[PDB]
Amino acid sequence: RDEMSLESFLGRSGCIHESKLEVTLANYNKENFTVWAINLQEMAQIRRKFELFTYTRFDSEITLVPCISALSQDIGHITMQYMYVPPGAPVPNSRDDYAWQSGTNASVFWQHGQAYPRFSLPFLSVASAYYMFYDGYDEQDQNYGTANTNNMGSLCSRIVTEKHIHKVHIMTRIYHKAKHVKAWCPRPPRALEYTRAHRTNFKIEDRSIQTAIVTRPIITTA
Amino acid sequence: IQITRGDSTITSQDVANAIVAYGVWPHYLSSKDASAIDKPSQPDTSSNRFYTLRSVTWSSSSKGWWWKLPDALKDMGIFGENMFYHYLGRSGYTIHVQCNASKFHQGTLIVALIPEHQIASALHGNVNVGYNYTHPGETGREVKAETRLNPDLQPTEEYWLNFDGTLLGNITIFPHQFINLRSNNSATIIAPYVNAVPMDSMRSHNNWSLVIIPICPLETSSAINTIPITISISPMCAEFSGARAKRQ
Amino acid sequence: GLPVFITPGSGQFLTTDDFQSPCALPWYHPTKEISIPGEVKNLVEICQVDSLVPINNTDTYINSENMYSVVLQSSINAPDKIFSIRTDVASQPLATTLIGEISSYFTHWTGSLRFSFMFCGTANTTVKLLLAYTPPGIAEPTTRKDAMLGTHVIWDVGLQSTISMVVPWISASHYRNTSPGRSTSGYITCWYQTRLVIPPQTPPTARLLCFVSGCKDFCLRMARDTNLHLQSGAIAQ
Amino acid sequence: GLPVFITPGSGQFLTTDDFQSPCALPWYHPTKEISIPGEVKNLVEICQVDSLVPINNTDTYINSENMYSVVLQSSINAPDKIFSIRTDVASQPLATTLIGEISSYFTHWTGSLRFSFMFCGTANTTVKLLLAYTPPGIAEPTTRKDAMLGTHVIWDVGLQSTISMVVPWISASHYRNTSPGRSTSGYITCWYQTRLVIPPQTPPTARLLCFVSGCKDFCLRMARDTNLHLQSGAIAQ
Amino acid sequence: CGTANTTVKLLLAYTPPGIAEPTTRKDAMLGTHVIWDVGLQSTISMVVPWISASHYRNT
Repeated sequence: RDEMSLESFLGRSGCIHESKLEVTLANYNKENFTVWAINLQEMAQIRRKFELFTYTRFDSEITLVPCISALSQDIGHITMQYMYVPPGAPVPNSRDDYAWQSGTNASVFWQHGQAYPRFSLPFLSVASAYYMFYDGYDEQDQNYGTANTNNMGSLCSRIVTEKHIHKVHIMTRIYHKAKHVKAWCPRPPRALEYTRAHRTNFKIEDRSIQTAIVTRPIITTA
Repeated sequence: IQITRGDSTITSQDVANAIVAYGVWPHYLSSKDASAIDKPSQPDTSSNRFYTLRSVTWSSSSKGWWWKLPDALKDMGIFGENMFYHYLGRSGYTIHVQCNASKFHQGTLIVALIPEHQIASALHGNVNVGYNYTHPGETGREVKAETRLNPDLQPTEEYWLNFDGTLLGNITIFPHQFINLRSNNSATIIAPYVNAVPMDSMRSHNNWSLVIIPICPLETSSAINTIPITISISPMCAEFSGARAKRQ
Repeated sequence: GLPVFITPGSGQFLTTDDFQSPCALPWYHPTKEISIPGEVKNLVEICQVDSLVPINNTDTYINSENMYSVVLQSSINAPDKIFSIRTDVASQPLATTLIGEISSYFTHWTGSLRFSFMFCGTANTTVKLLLAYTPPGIAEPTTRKDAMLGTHVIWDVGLQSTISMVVPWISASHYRNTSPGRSTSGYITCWYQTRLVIPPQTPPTARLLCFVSGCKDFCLRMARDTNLHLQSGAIAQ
Repeated sequence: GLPVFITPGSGQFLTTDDFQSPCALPWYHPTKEISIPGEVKNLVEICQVDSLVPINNTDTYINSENMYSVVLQSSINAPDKIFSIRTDVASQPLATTLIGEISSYFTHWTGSLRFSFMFCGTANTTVKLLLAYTPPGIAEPTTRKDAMLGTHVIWDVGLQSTISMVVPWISASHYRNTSPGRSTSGYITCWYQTRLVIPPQTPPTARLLCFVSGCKDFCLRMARDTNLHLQSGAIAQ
Repeated sequence: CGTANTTVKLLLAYTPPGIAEPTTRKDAMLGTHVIWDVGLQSTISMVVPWISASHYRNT
């Protein structure tokens, strides 16, 4: 039954986020940096798996797979800077924001031809577990469902080089892996398509409710 | 037999063939798990008694009902006041569901206690459930066909989807008990506090959610063709913190 | 310093690897853990929980609680055979149950399943139902007689509203493929040994429920992606 | 030589890593260390030092030592409520104090705070001040009565110019976010139980000071950049 | 005095001296009371305690 352990079921790594960055000539800063609030609910397959429990706790392993594509004019050598901003810390909003050189944040530099970047994160919440579901409300009595203690921080990325920029595309697949997993209070599996993040909503406009249950003509014939 | 707890006492509880949610018995917050180091003490048997809600009517067309805890007891004497005059609180419960019927009635109920039962909104689009509707109080929430207000605030009515996108019939993964009229006529669940933190704002977060779905429709040849479902809830090891002045 | 030789595979990122990695927040001391009731440690725990089988999966009852029950008649002219279902964990209707759902997340399974039935009738309603199992290889029974000639149970409802029967593991190989088979699957058939008998002033019909869970010997291997959930939507935040 | 396998992450520069590195001045023997008084080893040491709270942070006294004191009246017509302040370490006015400043350098905090008061009056000036704490959740008191109905202290100034009261840690989670909350924050309110009583030929008013420090149980976690200091200048050398 | 198949749940409540008798089922159950389930037990007793300022009270 070893392969049926939580560690085996949830501990597998998957692509939780695709991050694309394109060199833009107009302004140096522009919106060249990319910021993403870490969330494992974006991928349905991954979501349904975790939503099999009410509360989960685990450490993380982030692996980054950079994919550079040069349309033309070389620009082969470019240095990438991936940064992790902890929960509550201010996120960058310009390619040259101070956040990029702050020491409270964690950054990893990657130049093509280098091994894929990788680092670990400990259990981040202020609570003892992450909420897969939340029958509660905000302090303002709004945005019910989402939990503030569940914040996991942000993954940021900026092109560090300066002018060698010749309009090149950067694809960064982000792989996450739950380590030392623990779960509480199993729930029935999700039976319908997801429609919103942080909401169990299932009703879709102008479409009938469709389950996994396949109907048969007569119950006397299997 | 009868379980007399406090100044309240409910007859017909009988033997102890009840279910103990997740196998854990309601307990007082241990100092090791406590949030603010430890509190000198929290012993108060005052809120530990039976609050019996009004009996709901089970008819041949009833699709379901659900209450949320602690919400349902927000207006029940001591417990209600306690949770209103304190910032934080935690509590377990002893839900007791029983209905009066005869050997000439047939039907079956699924009585489940769901942790973090996050409801899904009725409409499509970027809508969400509004505070007022997930906090119906002791009145509970009945599955109705009639149209209601702030529709985009209303929760779903799809009971067979557990009100949250899962399949009824898998709802058995939660602590529950079936009530097969021809066998038993009551169920009992003793649930401990469940959350990712020691205590919480009882006002904003409903830990448990009591659901009751008629899996097998009620049928009978009696004059009145409906029977009553009586619900008695009793707080277990209730604890509170951050007390504020009352009657002000 | 120390002579080393690099092995084929170095620097590669194998998505199923298992190596250490530097902590990005080395100084941060994570929130202590507290005692939350209901810790799950193995999926087998979920598979041993009886869940209702949508036995009546027809178009008429498809999206209602009626798909979970079968209606038993008291009239002398109701066909002998009541309902039938294949025993492969991943086949319909079993598929959408707890054990079926977890099974769809793997490729190989093995073990025995436990079917339980509940009579949703009146306290004075009695009947004798014949529950029969048919091993893989042969086509499901077509008459009450054929059914009772094989392994079965004459369940007398009056006085006992519940009964369970265990479907054994019959296979060539140790584990079998998680995908449903017809010739390699068993059958569970339910028959009227007698019709519903009732006193006066009593509902002429009564419902029947069906549950299923795996046994101690139930086990899964080689995880894959469930096919019971297909996400082709926005998932807009 | 020795077969090795390179792991994902090699050669990367993680700004929070912790590895050895060659010494650039291997032969240099650094100056010996001498005994300098006042070694600090933990920031908690700084947090346990009482510092004045700029209790009177209005536009009138904003950049003067008057922002650190409150003036008590002896006249019968001064409003019952004297001053009020939230108890969250990072909220104004506490923010700019010692413990507030160090707290702004982290994201999570926990523990009890210790408020101390000093009566800057005359040796013959006496008065009874009501110091009350209000737990998070409820709006700060509005009348002397409401205030004394909760936890409080009737501090009689004559004969004891100082007094301290400890605000306990009341929170859902173990540590709370370092950012100020209103509904999740407590209140410290000061009221006149009696006005200032004085003999003849004596200043009709007297000042009041307010201090704050953390207790033994005070603690911080997950360092971030203080927001109490924003550098948008040259810093020309 | 019902039939052997007749069942019901009656709420028997006591109200101490000083306050006016309850007016709603809820108020009644918020005080001392008993949810007596008739089916299976045709009898039940409850004891009204002695609550008085003086030892004996006027008849």
